[PDB]
Amino acid sequence: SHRPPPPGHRV
Amino acid sequence: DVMWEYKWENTGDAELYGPFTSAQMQTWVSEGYFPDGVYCRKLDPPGGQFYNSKRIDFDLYT
Repeated sequence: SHRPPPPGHRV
Repeated sequence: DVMWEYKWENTGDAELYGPFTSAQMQTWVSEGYFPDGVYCRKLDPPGGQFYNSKRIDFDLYT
């Protein structure tokens, strides 16, 4: 069901 | 299955991601991760007339 954070992002 | 790439920006240098299955893409794209949409495009072939995820219909593939 759940899923990990997608690439790219920005923090 | 059918994977779909995704690019945050619309440049030729921007980050190139989205090598996941349409299923995984639909989740992120539907989950709300992309409130503005991303440069979605089928991995194969590599390099084409990209299209905003908000302009694609994954429902007509899965």
